[PDB]
This record gives sequence, structure tokens and C-alpha cells, in this order.
Amino acid sequence: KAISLNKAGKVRGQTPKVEKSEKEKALTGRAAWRAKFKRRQELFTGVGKFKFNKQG
RNA sequence: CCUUGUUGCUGUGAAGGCUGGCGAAAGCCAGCUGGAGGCGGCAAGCCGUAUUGAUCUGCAAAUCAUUGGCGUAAGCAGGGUA
RNA sequence: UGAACUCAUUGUGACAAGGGGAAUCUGACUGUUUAGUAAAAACAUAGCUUCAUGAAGAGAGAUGAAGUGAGUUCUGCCCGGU
RNA sequence: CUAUUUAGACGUAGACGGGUACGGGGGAUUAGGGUUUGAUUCCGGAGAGGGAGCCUGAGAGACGGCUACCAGGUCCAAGGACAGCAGCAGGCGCGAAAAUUACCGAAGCCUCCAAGAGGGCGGUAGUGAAGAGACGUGAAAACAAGUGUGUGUAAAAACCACAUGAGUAACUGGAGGUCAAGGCUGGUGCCAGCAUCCGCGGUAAUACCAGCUCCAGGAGUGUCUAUGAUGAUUGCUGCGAUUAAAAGGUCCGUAGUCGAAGAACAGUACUUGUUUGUAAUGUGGCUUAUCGAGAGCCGAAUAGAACGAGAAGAGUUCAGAGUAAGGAGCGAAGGAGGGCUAGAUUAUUGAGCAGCGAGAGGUGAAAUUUGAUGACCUGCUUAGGAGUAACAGAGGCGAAAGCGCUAGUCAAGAACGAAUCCGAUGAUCAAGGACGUAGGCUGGAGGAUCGAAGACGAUUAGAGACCGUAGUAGUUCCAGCAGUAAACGAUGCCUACGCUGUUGUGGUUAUGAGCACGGCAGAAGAGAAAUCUAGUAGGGCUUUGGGGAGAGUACGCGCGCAAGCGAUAAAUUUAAAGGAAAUUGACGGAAGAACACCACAAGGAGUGGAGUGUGCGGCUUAAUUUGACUCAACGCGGGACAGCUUACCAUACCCGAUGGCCGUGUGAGCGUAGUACGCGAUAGGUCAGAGAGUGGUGCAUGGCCGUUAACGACGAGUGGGGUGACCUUUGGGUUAAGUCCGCGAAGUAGUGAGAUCCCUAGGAUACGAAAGUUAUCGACAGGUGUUAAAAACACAGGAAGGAAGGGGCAAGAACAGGUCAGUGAUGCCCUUAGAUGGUAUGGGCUGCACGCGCACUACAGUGGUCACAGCAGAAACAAAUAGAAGUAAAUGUGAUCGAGAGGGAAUGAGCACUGUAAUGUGCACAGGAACGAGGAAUUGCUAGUAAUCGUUAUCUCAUUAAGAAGCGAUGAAUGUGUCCCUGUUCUUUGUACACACCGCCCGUCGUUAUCGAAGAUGGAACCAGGUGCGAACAAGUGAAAGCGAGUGAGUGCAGGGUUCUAGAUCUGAUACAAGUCGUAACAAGGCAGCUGUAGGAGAACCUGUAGCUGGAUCA
Repeated sequence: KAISLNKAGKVRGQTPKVEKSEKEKALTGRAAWRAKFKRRQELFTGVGKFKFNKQG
């Protein structure tokens, strides 16, 4: 029974190209760690609930 | 059908037997002894495959040479008888 | 059965004396046949199967008639015609 | 190595052959016990393209020495010459795979005749994210990498010191679960892709493709491939074998592994001391480079060996010792244990003869078939070959397979009783040996019954099968071969420790009990449960399993006359497996209780047959619009259609939210006796996008209905049992109803029923003066009779008597039940000015060869006709001279008619009514069809019921009832039961179904792919041997010429041993979305299934014979 290869690549053609927006140089090493440690202060409490990423 | 004549040399090695080993048994393995067979190679013989040889006014109204098949046997043969 | 020495082509010295292997068709084997153009795959053979008979100087492990062809393995279906 | 003598040497504790390998010190992982690796700094071995010979030397069978062959090369003037990077750089190939044709009088060492010469050995840098350390990528005031001097070195660079500039510096994999972190926004619509595994995507994708935010590790992070761990899935420590994979059919037996008490003895294992035995690595430490890997120094150490010591266990010996260890023997007794000899009561067939005179046989029902040549049945005679009924059992015997009549005879064994004898003789078992139901095979004997194969008769779409008739090999015996079973208690053999009650068999007994071999019922433990040959446990020895498939198959080998059997692989494929047991449903062609005139039995009236009225299918037509199909479609869709209804056909006529773009008072359109007159923007073409439809899909839905069912079921706490899915427990009586009464590891409250309305029947003491109306009352099985309780009848009184009668309301769960043509209830698809939207005039829905469902008049006399009366539920009625809607009718009295004067179908010329229109209805006169009580079947109904008779101021309705829904008149007949039919509920029952029987599933045939066997004829390579021939070198002998043992490379010719590969054709397996033919298995799966063996067959499979329950029976 018939088979064909006519459709290879389709979705990569049809998805509209969007440009990457600019951003700062991010931290690295201990610098990144001081930044994370201040954000997560709630979580280091044994009560209440932190949430890393929410879209509401 | 009755009465007779005619088996020399060699190979292979069945049945039966004796020793030695192995095995709990049954019975297995060696070496020797024995000498069966419409069994092998030949002789005397009996036959007739090839050369499509010789001969074809023949040696001969069926022979000759070399080459072949069987040869311890449903083998070959004289006389008497049907 | 060994060993040594010896020879100018080497030694079953003349005579006598197997060529061998791989496959296929066919008949089991030894045996027989067209005297005088055919020796064969043809005939025979052991074994297998069928048939008829209580008659005998013979008495069913008998006496005659046919077909197939040792051994192994198989031998299906049809009694309308003759 | 050679001469003569002796036959040895080595093997199941694995010889010999083949395959594979540099060996250790050490490395990786690791709680422990282990599993894997070692070309690779140290030690020892071998080699220098492949083989072989050799001179020199203290030392080489040397290759940066020589000589010859074989395979390859280089230069030439063609005559000859040279050469070997598994040294250091470097090049080409091969591969998925690995650096500079660099500097060196310095460090560590080696070489010479040396106050010096040589060394790619060694050192120094360059190159590369194989590995391992320490740190940058900012701080809150103030941060690498640069540069210059000095150092450093053999010379350098880097490193470090001081001094100058300054302000540079993160990516890889992810975000549904395992597994840390987004239902974010846009594309795509089972596509494209993602995903180790599970799984995502069919237009609402937290999983694809991207954007944006988060997470993890970080100068690093992902992937592929080997291995160690995960893993008690290789089990010494430490798994399993009743049913999941797994105990050999039973014995004997060698090698092997394992083996009393008592008294003594000896030191080789065993354990331990002292001394040896380890550079690096590793282990326990300390000291110096800024720190940390690194470097330097210290201490102890494995296996292996030398010499002493201790004697528990192991070992050796002894007999004034004699196992709930074995063998020999004695006494009395028991048993379908085995071989042989001689007898037996019946039965089934066959023949003979006699009696009798028509059928016998076989089945669910029948046909083949046999009988007047006398069957069948009943007598008497006989001839054979099998078998041992009932007694006969959770009884006995045997190693298992197996063994059942009675006597006699011949060997051996088990158990029991007891002061017999010998003394370790024993347990288990590769190899080897003996037995083994049935079916089968080789030869003989025989042949009653039964019966594979083969042949018929039936049944079926087809039966080749199941059933019946018949019939052969076999089924029996003797002498052998064979070697398998669901050969199963699916539970190896010895030996232990272990609770109670009961019942057997054989001996013995202080009569209390024991010993051997059993059955049964609990308990406690155990186990995933079911259950227990399964409890406790490092006792000994053998067999044996490691996810499904392919496969107990291929090749080789051993046995067999054959049939075959024993033993046993790879390639390939796949996420689970009809894997195990237990829980809830659905299903069955099961079993057991119940119940009911919408079930039946015993009783009433009909339907099915005629004509007509009406609905359904079929056909016709321009159109005859359409839903619904077992109960639970068919006078049903409130479906009595002239128009309307109306969805269909013919002709004709009529009709548009908004927004953008394009035009307009010089007129964008409209009215008309329509073209010249009247009115004017209002309402104008095209793209988007809205808002009709009796158009489609009820398998996209809501609501409402119908049906299960008008049935007894049905949720909550707390409590008991089970690991849990789950059950609340023994099913005995009653009602319409788990409605109730008993009893319980259960007990307490609720829904449903019931109770709770409304109508109909009786009732003033209330109200009225009109004469009726309404009523909180009245009935409870209360009374009597029936001797547990719960109910019950039968009487009696009573207006009403066992749910007073009749309605009405009415659990949970269900169904792919009906309706989109009821709905401004509704998703999605379709049409939409030449409409699938409205309207009008007509035509159809009403056509007519024909099959069906439900009604109406009938078939007369228990009638027809004439007159006259007279009565309902209650109360409604211009007039009418033949006649043209209305206040009962059956019925009561008198006449009449007399067995087609019953009956009114098709049809004629008329006379009126309703209506917009007759085609519809009424009236008068004719006319006068079938039908003379209905085949197979089939439907309700228990009392003011059924049937009869009219009537509707009820519904449809201008006019049309032969339809429903009421209402009254006249008024019966039969049981008082049952589970047989027909159904419906509950409890036990089986399962490979859960998507739930419309389920699931087997095998041929045909088409594709992929991997493997065989096969006439064949190819490589690569090893060792056997024969030829023989280059180089050569001891010896010779003045010399020569001659030449021996060591041998290469190469002839035959063979073998290994590994690959070709091959016409045949034959397996696996995957085939769904192709063709059947339906073999799973329910009693429609003939219960399965194992062995033998025939047969399109194919699953079918048939004989023995076996098993994993069966549909613990009886």
C-alpha cells in the first residue's frame, strides 16, 4: 500500500519567526547565589508556601 | 529313467572348541584352533564377447589367430532304455 | 628374520603376470537361449497371492491349474459391460 | 641421541584433541562475602617482513652483522649493485578512534686509549576540554586577565617581586509522572514531530514548533558504547520446585560426596608463637612548597616458606560393650502379592430339531436393514472363545505399572512377640544393568463379544462428524522387540522434633494399653491467597527452574525391524504472558426456592373468515411529504386532510442588521389606466459580517415521556473478621411490601413501602322556611372459633369487615429506548431571490395488482313490521301540510310478517342543506353484492365486574364520528388453587468476557516483507601432519680433482581439520489495519474438556483404546 515523503519539515516552515528581545548580562558564581538566596527567604521557613513561577 | 567315468594349485576364513583379560551379574574384548560356501584368482576342460581381424575358386556346405566368460558344481560325458 | 660388502643404465630382469576412481538407466544373485548374422533389459529362480477337490498304488505340511518375480516399504477407488 | 633387552607411562578428581591467551607486582567497583580487568613507569619472557643456517667473541643462533629461498621494493651506462622505522621526528593507508620532519657543553645515568670526546637513553618546551587540584566573572566606597624591569634557565618561556595602565569577563540540558522547576501567549490540527519507560497530537496540546519567565549543575554540561553496582534476577554467607518456570515412571548399582555409644592412643593437616617474605601502589602518620592536590622522611603489613607449641574437633585401635543402625535366624498367625496343575454357576453369539403364523429392530422422532427359504418368542440338544455381577467399602496386598470363582502345589518377602547370633557390615547415587497400563511391531496358536479404517441410512447451507445399520485390523494366548502417559496425592529418599478428639486393618496384652499401616475433624503456627505431604531447622545425598515467543525445534551423535525415542542450540522478535489466587459486575443453551386471570388450569365474550370504516408495507404517479418496528411500531404522532392544516407537485407573484469601499436632489429609488404625469433619498452595486428554515444528525444534548416496576430493595455511624481489594454472616415461619416474628459478633437511627389527599357510599344536635344542603363521626381482624410468635380464614352483626371499594402520588441504579415534525429549549453540518423563506389559484396527501394490524354492521324468529305507552345520568330545544340535526335506547302491551319479508354493498333521474368553492352531509324513489357463525393461531376479564343498550350542554367540529374520554340503563358465569406453560424477582453455580456474548478466539488458503534449514554442482582462506624433489652451509676422506653424513628453507602431488560464501528449487518461523472459508476452545460453548498411542481428513480437527479432574459429583 502507498506511502509518500512529500510533507517532511512542514511545521518548521509554517511557524512565524519572532525575534529574541535583549536582556542584561546575568550573574555567575557566588553573585548568582546571593541573588537566589534573597528571593527564596520565605521557603527557608518551615511554614507557609513558596511558588517559584506563577502565571496568575 | 537305469548302470558308470571325471576335482590338481592357491586366496578369503562361517558354525563349533581352548587359553588370557574385564564385569555384581547378564555377556563383552584379544590371540590361537577348525574348515562352511550353486564364494574369489588360475590349470585340464567346457563355452562363444570383441577385433564388425584372417579366409570367402577356403584347410572347412561354419574353420583359424589373438582377446574374452565359467571352471568344489540348478558342471561335463560313454553305453542301455523310453 | 636382521646386518654388512658389491655392480655402467639395476634386480616378480627372459617366461608368466589386475588399469583405477565418480555417477545415472536396468535386471536381485549363480544359471539358460535363436547348432550357421541377436547372449540381452528376454527365460528361469527363491519368495508372495489366488483357484479346484476327501478322489487314489498318492490322501490336504496332499495333488493338480494360473499370475507376479529375492529381501525392505506400500499395494487407493469401481461389479455399470464381458 | 644411538645399539640390544623389559612393557611400561597417562586418564571421568577430565587424559588426548580443538578454541583462547605475554605472566605477575597491581587497577576499577565495593558495609561484609564478592564481580570484573591488567598492551601500559618495576620484574621476568619472546620478536625484529616470513622461515631456516652461521662466523667472531668471555657472552649472539645478533638483524642500525653475514648467507640462501619466499613475498615485496630501489638504482643503472643493462653488465651489475643496494636495502628492512614493533628507535626519534615524519608520510600513506585502515578505521568510531591518538601530538613537533622542535632546543639540549644543564639535571639522572651508560661508553671509551680520556683533567676530554660521544648518546633522539634521558631531560626542556610546543600540541589536545581523555584524568586530578586551587581560583576570576564585582564590592558598597573602590574589582582577574595587560605592560615594563629584575628573577628564573643550558638558553629560555611560564612562575614569583616591584612599578605602571585600566574596568573587560557563561554556557549546556530541562520545566505531564518517575524527577527539581509554567495548565502563560501565538502557530499546527493522529499532520509535522516528541518520547530510555509510561504516553502526547483527530482546531479548547502545562508533553510538537517558537517567544517569555522559572529550575539544575556550572568552565563546563548533553549523547553513544563496553563494564561494576541496582540484584537475595546465580543465592558460600543468601533464592526457589502442590497450583506461578521447576522432584527423574519404579528399583538395583560403581566412581563421587557423607557416616553410632564407651575406653584409650598418636601428631601430618587444624590453630598459634618466633623468624623470614613487599620497590612503586595502597595503609597509619609527621614535615616543607601562599593554600590544596604534589614532594620528602617514618611505622606496620598479604599470600608463600623455616623451626617450635597445644590437643577440643577430625583421625587410628581395642573388646568382661552390645542403637527406637543393619543383616542372619526362631515361634504363632494374616493378605484380590506372584508362577503352575486340575475343575465350576450363569451369560452373549452360531448351528440342529419342535411348536405358533405376522411382524421384529432402533430412536428425541424416523429411515437404512431383516421376515412366509417361517422371523420374533417358548422348548430341548449341542460348538466355541472371553469374563468372574450382586457381597464390595474414603477395605486389603504389591517397588511402581498393577491384583477379585474353587481346590492342590512351588519359591521368596513385610509386620508382630521374645533374656537367639554376628559386629559397622551403613545413607544417597553420574556411568552401567532389570521391570514398565494401553496402543504399536516380528513370528506361531486361535477368533464368541466389541470395534479404528472403509461403506451406507438420516440431520443440515454443507456434514466429511455427532445418531442408526453393518464391517475389517486389532481386542485373547505363547516367544520376543519397543520405552511413552494428567505413569498425579501435579508434593524425591533416608533421619529428627512436634496438640487433641474420633474411626478402621493385623498381631500382642498387667485388659490399663502399645507396635506397624491408614482415614477423618478441629487447633496452633505457616503462606500472596486458595489451603496445609506446606509447622520447627546451616542434618546428609541426588534430580531440577531463572520474562514471553521461536523450541523440546535445527545440526551432529547413541539406541530401535519400523513407528520413533533419548539428549539438546542459534539467528530473529516482543512489554508483558487466555502467568497465579482471591474481589465486584456482565453473560450462560444451569441448578433451587417464590409469585401473578395485563400467567396458566376450570369458567364467560370475542379476534383470525364476509362487506364496509380506518392505519401499515408494496407498486404507480407531476406529487402520491413523513416518524415509529418483540412486549414497549400499525383509529399512534391529540394524524375525523374540499380551502387552511401541509412538510409534497404545476403555474404565478412577493422579500435583505451593521461596517468598509464605489454613486447620488443636475434626482439614489417609488406610484400609475406606465412612459407622462404624481412622490421624493426612504429604500443604491461590491467585499466582510449578521440576524429565517415542518432542511440533516436523539450515536452531540436538555427537558418530558415510556420500560425494568409498581419491584423490595437501599444508603449512614459505631462494633467484629481479612494483608488487602471485601463480608457482617447458618438463608426457619408471615405480607401486597426486609411487611414482619424468631435467632445471632453485632447494635442504633432514616429514605422507599407504609403512613400521609381527593372523589363515591352512611350520619344533624348545625342552617333554611323551604322540603334540600353540608358534616373532627363511623371499621379496629374488634367479636366468636381455630392450643409458640407474627398473620389468616370462615361466620355474625353492621350504611360500610380483613390494604372498606376506585383512583392519585410514588426509591436507587439503568437504557448509546422515543421525540431536533411541540417549543424564541439546543451543539455541529447544509440551503438562503432562478430560496430548502412566505403568499395565491389549482392538483395531491383520499391513486390501486396485492400482503398485514385494529374497529363497525351482520349472518335472523331469545327475530322484522304497525301503533301505543313509559323510565336515566337530570333539568336549555324559532317556526315547519311528503321529507329534508336534537331531551334516550334497549324496554312494556297489542296487532301484524313467516324461514334469505334477515342484509343493505356497487349504481340511476332527481329534491334540499353547509360552504368562497362540493368533491362532504341530509331526504325521497328505485336497485338489490358477499355473508347461512369463521383454518393455523390469538386477546382481555373475579361483581354492580364481563357482555348488551343508548346518550353526550365532553374532545375534535362551517359542514363532517363507525375515534378517543366520560356517563348512566339492563345485568352474568367459574376457581378460591398451582409453578406444568409464559414470563418476572432472589439465593447457591461456571468463566480465557470488563470495551462486558453484537464479547473473546483457532487453523488452512491468497498477497507482501524479514531471518533460518535442506539441496545436484562449488569457491575461498588458514592450520598441522604424509610422501617426492631439493638452495645454502658443511664434519669426515683425499697431494689434488673430487666425494659427501648431517642441519634444512622453499616447492611438487594426494588427503584431512577448521571457519566463511555461491546455488535452480523446496520447506520452517515471525510481522502482516480489518482479504477468503468455516467456527475448534472459553457457559453442560450447544458431542464436558485435557494427556499418551494408532488410523483418517480442505482446514480448524474427527474416530477407536487405556488414563486424569485442572468437572457439571467431597453425598
